[PDB]
Amino acid sequence: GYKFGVLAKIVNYMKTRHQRGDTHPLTLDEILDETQHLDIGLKQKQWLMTEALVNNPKIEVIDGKYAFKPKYNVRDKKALLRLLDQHDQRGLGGILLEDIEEALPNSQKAVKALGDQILFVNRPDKKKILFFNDKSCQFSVDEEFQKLWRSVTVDSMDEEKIEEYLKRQGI
Amino acid sequence: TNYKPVANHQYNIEYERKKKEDGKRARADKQHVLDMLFSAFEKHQYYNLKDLVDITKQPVVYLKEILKEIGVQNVKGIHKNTWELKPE
Amino acid sequence: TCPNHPDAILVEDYRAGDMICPECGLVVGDRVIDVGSEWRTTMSSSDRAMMNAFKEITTMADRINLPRNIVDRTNNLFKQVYEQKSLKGRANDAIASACLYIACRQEGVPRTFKEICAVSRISKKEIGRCFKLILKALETSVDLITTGDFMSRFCSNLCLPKQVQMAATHIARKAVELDLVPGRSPISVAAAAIYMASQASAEKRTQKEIGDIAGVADVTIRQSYRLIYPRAPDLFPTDFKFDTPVDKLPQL
DNA sequence: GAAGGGGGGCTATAAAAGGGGGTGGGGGCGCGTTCGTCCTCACTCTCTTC
DNA sequence: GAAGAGAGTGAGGACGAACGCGCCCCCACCCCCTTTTATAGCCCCCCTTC
Ligand SMILES: [Zn+2]
Repeated sequence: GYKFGVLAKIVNYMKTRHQRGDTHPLTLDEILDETQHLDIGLKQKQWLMTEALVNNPKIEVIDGKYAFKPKYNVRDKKALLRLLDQHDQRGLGGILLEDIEEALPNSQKAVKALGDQILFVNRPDKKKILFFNDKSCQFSVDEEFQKLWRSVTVDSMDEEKIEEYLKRQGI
Repeated sequence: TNYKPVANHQYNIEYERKKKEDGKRARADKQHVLDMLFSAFEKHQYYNLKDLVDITKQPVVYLKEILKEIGVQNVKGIHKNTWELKPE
Repeated sequence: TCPNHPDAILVEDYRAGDMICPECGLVVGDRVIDVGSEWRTTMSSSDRAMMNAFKEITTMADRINLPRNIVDRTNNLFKQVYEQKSLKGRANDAIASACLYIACRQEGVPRTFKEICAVSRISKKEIGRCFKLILKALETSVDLITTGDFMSRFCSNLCLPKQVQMAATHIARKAVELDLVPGRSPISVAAAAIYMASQASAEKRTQKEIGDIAGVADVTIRQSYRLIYPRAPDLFPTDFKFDTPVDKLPQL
């Protein structure tokens, strides 16, 4: 690919390199060597340097060179708990379980270790959304209580009748 | 002379002969497939999965896995959701 | 239920439609019998798939002009096979073609696998594969075909006289009885017998002509004809009028 | 050029492997009609006006 | 004492959202591919004789 195919292989090669465990940054020219992109266009060399390698959220500019961003990705149980806490504190929202799994290898160990601290919501497509378990105010009760509560239909009542009950019972 | 008994229809055997001669598509190495996918990206911005299979000439399951590794699919309200070769 | 006659077989009556105590006369039930009718005097995928196969079965039948009763029998086989679901992988057209073949065999009018193939997009090999599977699934069996099960269709399709058809049937039956063609397919024996009978009458059909209707390559007819040719006088019926003498029958 | 013969192939029969290809059943998904929603207009009373 | 715009009401016409009606697609599920073997018949293609 011209102006589009080369960058894809750079990202793929960089991702694979990190999986090996090489946190050391790599130069633009060095990465091009192992990606068989030595003949890349000059205008793409500056374009990747100025735009592709900085705008992407997985590229870290260290001492001029570029390195992966495992810090942003969750790679520890503590980071997993912290990320959810910030989401609840700032009200950012939940995160799909698949997103955590790819970012966190063996995410099952972290998820099970935290246990109830993570709230799981099952989407129609089996996707699980993780939410922080705010343990400030908790209230869990027996199942039949909700069943009786559900038995008390309220959507099929008017405001006048609902408010009339208050004076009917004397409260 | 109509519907004369025949072991197999002439069209059916000819089609089978063509398929047998052509053979099933093989699983090319990821590097070669990736290079072909990237090279074809220049011609047009977006490709259809069925059409892309013909261009790459690879098994659908293998191609989808390779495409999923980098490529993504964008929902379009005009015809349907189609695969986009751009990873980003 | 005569109050006087506990457990009495009440007799039905068509005069007013009531049941009467057989030995009391009492009418139990005023006019309850309903004499007139009593006596003669958004589609599910499974159903849609069945409906298409039913349409395919009829389409196949008309091509070879099969009676509706065989088509009705074929539909029952398809429902049994479709319900049992041992052929879920196999295409419905292939199942229907095998069901049509089985229905013909069950009714005593077999059609050769080639004949069913000619009216179906499914090849003979696939029909045979489905044919065996259906028998296992239905736990049923089909009587072994005989050379005479195809003489009427083959001879009539060849426009051969009735005497020739009887002579061919006698030749084919006798040849199998004499074991002159051990292991040969009944169709091949019938085709050879038709050729032997045809050449002995005014109406003479070439080997290619007999092969086309019977679906048997002339080489196979030639092989079978060579096996029965030596015993030609014995196979022919005694009261057969030879337009061409048996001694002068074609040799090949 | 017609016909016979030789050589070759097709089919079933088990079993196993791994993977491509064909197919039925859903599932989101755009396009040709249909009814409700929105808009338009004739015929008079009304407060106001003269 | 004698009369204009405007609006309620009656009443007619055009366009959008929803309901289908399927076109297309994606996803399980199965069968096919291959090789080995002996067997027998049937069938097709090529060579040979006349
Ligand atoms: Zn009685």
